[PDB]
Amino acid sequence: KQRVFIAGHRGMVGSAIRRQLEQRGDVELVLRTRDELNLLDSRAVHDFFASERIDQVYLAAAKVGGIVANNTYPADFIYQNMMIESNIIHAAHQNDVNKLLFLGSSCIYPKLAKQPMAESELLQGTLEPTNEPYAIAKIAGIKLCESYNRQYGRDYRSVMPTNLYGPHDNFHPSNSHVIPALLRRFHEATAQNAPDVVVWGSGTPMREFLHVDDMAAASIHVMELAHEVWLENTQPMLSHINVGTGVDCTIRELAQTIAKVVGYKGRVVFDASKPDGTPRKLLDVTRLHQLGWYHEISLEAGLASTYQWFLENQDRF
Amino acid sequence: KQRVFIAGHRGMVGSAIRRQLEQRGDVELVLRTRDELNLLDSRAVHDFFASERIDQVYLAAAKVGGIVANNTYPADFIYQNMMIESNIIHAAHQNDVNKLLFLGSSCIYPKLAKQPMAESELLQGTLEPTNEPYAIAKIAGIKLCESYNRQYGRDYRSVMPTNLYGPHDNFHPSNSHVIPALLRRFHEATAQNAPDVVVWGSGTPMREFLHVDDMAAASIHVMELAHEVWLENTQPMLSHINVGTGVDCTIRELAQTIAKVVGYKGRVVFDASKPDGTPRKLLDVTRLHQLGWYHEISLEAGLASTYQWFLENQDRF
Repeated sequence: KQRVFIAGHRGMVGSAIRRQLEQRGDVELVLRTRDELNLLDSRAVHDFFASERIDQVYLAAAKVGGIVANNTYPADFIYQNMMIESNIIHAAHQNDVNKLLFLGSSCIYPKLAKQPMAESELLQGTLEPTNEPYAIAKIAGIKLCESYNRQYGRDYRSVMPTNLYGPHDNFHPSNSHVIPALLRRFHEATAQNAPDVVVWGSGTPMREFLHVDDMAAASIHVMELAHEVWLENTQPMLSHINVGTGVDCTIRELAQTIAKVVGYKGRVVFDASKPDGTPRKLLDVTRLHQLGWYHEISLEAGLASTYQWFLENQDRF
Repeated sequence: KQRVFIAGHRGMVGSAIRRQLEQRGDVELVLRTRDELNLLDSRAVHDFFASERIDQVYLAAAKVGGIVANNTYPADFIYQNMMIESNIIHAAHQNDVNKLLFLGSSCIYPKLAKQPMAESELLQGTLEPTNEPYAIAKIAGIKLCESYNRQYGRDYRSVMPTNLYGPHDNFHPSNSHVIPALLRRFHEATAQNAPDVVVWGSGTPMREFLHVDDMAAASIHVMELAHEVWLENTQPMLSHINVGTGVDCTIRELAQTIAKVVGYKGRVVFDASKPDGTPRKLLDVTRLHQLGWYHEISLEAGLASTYQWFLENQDRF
């Protein structure tokens, strides 16, 4: 019986992975809360790996946030993510944990990358200023994995998800991510019977979204693949795997779909006097598809279930 | 009286900085050996900064090595450099040390960068595979500095040196750096009266070299510049300063000059059946020159004094 440690099991991705592994008896979960185990503490992390008998590690713990948070606390974002990555990855190796899955982010890609973005786009150009500190920490996480694989013959894999959404997301008013921000605004506009909802921009830019449960499924899939199969579809120094739908849709289509899901009858208005971001941004998921994994949750379906979750948990935001 | 901590004062660059600061009484040096203070230990480093009263920090400690070492121990190179950087930079901030100088490397630049390489070439393309792990750690070091400067209003500066040489370099046979490797080979070839010395390649590629004492001088200069002057010549997210001569010379000229300095009378032969590296590689030192610093040690002069040092210390290699 495989003993699995999911670091950061209370976060959005961590909890999604936990939900799916809990639904099988060939796995026994070892979980620690931030209060029980301080991930920034090297000694604490090493002590934990020495005391427990871990077979696999899902490194889902991270200091994440929106546009405001990343620009307001840059030092906390780079430092904490670097320490969490280093502590877990090194302690794991020191205690013979051969399997590990590192969950990265989509922010690691160059601001002006070629679309769709293949894995080889990594480090090909300058990063988005807003995400620079966080992105550098994530890239260092991937390179730590590759370096331990090369030097010690470890099996430390990594996956880079596109924009995620789903239950346990940050629905607070402070969150800048488009899906939870719009679900919240359309909900209140519907409740207050507001004539319209104005969204900044033209609505033309294209984005890719993946439900967190599909993310968890792909993660576990990649983690459980045969080592020879994984090696065959990656390179030692270009080992990460993009996880997404490969399907893009305009912000206009997204907003309009959220309005429908929530039952909003007012008007959705795009203020084109405000600037748009990059025109298009999506991942090339060829590598993932060749590994035999395809997403199941469609946008409309994922937004409907996510909204349902928000309804039963709104007294938390 | 300024209390200065030079991390890694026994290394090549650390010791060069120490030699120059020791020659002035307006500075009091706080030094710890690797045995006295384990830089990889967070608690130890924080305890040190809490107990001592540091005003400035020269972060010259690093896990460095040649071509063989970087490809053989990639995990040790990325992990150790990341921990040393994170520990010192964070402990410094936690204990109110407002001034810090981070010594990077030239390896951080893209393999196919535009020549000469300006600071803005950082993160513009893929890294040299051999140096990838070490380079990622160094870049993370620069971004930590920038992030603490942005978030906490710190004054954490950084300098990226070109190829260095001088006393306390690694003259062991295992070292791949061209200057110490060639000084050693020409010395023995001269002693053994060998008819010739064969060097791989055509001798046409161009490289830049800086004596470690000039490096130390530039470092202290940049560290001591007025904050307003430094801010005026850098950007918050592009804050590093290239340190070098801006002068390049062929490997052929370098080899030929070393032969002369050592008194070798045989023939220097370049085997063109072996591949060369990139044709040219040197730093754009415009930013440094505008800050009013210019190197003093010329190549011939620097090699002669470095050889002299090697002679008086050969019973160590």
